Amino acid sequence: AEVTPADVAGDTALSTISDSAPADEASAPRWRAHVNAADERVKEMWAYSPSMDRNVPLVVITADESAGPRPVIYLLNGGDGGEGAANWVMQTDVLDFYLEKNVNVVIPMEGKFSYYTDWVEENASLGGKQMWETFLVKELPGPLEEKLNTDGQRAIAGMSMSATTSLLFPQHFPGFYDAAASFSGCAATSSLLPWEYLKLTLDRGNATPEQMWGPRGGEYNIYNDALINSDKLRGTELYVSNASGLAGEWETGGIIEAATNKCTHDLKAKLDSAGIPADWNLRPTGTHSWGWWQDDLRGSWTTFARAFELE
Repeated sequence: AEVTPADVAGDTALSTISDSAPADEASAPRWRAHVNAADERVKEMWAYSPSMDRNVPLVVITADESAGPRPVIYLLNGGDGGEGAANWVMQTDVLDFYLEKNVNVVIPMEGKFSYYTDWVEENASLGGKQMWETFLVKELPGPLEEKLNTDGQRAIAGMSMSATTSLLFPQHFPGFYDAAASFSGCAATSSLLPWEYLKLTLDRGNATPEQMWGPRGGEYNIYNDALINSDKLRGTELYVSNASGLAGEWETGGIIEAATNKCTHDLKAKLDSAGIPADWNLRPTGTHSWGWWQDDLRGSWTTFARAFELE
């Protein structure tokens, strides 16, 4: 990317990366055993967020040195946030897949039910102040990409809940990301049904969407509506898979599938009209299990290999 961490960070206080968990740590996270059994290139790191006053755990797949500096993919969990069992590390072969590709991958393992955004209000059930966009875009990339010796290329990817996030970030900071992958999410967030998706997701974290983005239809909600602002994606390589998997956040299914499908219909029509191309994963399958999410890691490699110019 031509845009650097410092370009987007402004004067934001930066994260401090640590190679060890906080001494404060009560018990070992469920995912630690998976990291410990993997190749040495898979690391547990911790990043302090000044804006949240939070130590955020990261599972990091590091590239090898055979080709020098390599790109980094910021890969977000869905509503689970990495805080329960339903996440990339514990349910897919994400570690093995990317180790083989020789690329850096950063998977935050907190942020449940947060949409990885900056919230208008604090919510104690989700740890208080939530400033995930500030963290992921402004606090973290400078120090982290330095530590990983990246080549200066980067991508953002998310599934389900965070498949909204992965469209909003490049719209909010055009050029910072070479590529963005949205695995089964809703780009829209301010119209009636998409707002209900936010409600359903946030309810699992004892939260409401007003706490997160303010009144429905208000200026901050629209800023965080990735359908309305879709033209701002221009220049980003894109991968988008159909939104039916989004209902997995909430655990008839006919109406739910038809409703969430409109998210993808609307986005493709809007990108198509604007002449903004994407790689599409639209063929319906029998399930949107972890096998389907894992398959999006393969599908999106087309987009990432192209954006990053990797052999």
